Amino acid sequence: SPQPLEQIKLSESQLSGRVGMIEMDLASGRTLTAWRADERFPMMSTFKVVLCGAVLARVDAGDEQLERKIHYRQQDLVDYSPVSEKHLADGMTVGELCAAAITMGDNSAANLLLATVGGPAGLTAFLRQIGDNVTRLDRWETELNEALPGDARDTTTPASMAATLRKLLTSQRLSARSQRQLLQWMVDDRVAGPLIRSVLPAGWFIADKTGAGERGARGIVALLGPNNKAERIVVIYLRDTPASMAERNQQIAGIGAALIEHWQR
Ligand SMILES: OC[C@H]1O[C@H](O[C@H]2[C@H](O)[C@@H](O)[C@H](OCCCCCCC3CCCCC3)O[C@@H]2CO)[C@H](O)[C@@H](O)[C@@H]1O
Ligand SMILES: *C(=O)/C=C\N[C@@H](C(=O)O)[C@](C)(Cn1ccnn1)[SH](=O)=O
Repeated sequence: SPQPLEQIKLSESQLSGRVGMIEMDLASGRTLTAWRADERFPMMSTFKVVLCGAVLARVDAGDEQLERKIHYRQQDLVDYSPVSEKHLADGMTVGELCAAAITMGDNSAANLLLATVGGPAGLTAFLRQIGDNVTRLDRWETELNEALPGDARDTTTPASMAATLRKLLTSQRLSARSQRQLLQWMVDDRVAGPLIRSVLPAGWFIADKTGAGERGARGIVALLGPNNKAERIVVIYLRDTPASMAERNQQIAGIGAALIEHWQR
């Protein structure tokens, strides 16, 4: 494979869409690769990691418990709720909801959690409170995945998202236990995690949260690194491409391949 930046470019050429990407050292925040890092991209499902970071902040403050069981109704369900639809009789704990939202892509679980943090406005306020002055959530699932051209709603920038994820996972804004919990949820992704490992060379660590939207919107926020260590944060977003899901998946994987083949930078 070619150099990371050259592959990113090749991907835009092949997809006819915009690619946004940041490769950052998790421990220090050193930015290695940055492409359209300050441009807006729909967060799609990747917003759920930030969402649960806000939930954990409430837990740390004593205003929430991961054990707290929430009982909801069928009318509360939205499109795609593989886990939540199975618990209309017994409910789900806040912690279970975060696991379902992040590891299983459960949309209703996400909306329930979003309500606990003050909705889209509440999560955005949380982002502002941790120093992210760019990322914004405006809608709920599943409308937040609309990805209309030129629409600033429900967007982030590669640079903002990488910085925010790093803050949540390592800046000690969240308690030690909470940082560990957020990390384990990403490690436990059941949607793309297993597939990625199946194609990663031996020795490479992966933790992630992926997302998809309309007009070819696609994205992934991940932790990657050799020697089984979460060495770097890698954020990749795609938008405005008419390509098949398969090809969009292939292009993102291709960027990953370039990073893997040219890691020491
Ligand atoms: O010399 C480097 C490596 O080259 C290949 O590894 C290939 C692998 O066979 C392929 O499956 C993967 O595609 C990428 C697989 C992962 C896709 C998702 C990666 C994510 C990570 C998080 C951010 C977005 C990308 O590329 C690598 C690098 O060429 C060899 O098979 C392996 O023996 C060797 O160690
Ligand atoms: C967030 O994850 C956005 C989309 N996820 C879908 C996808 O990746 O294509 C899923 C198939 C879940 N979804 C309507 C989302 N109808 N199913 S999954 O792979 O997360």
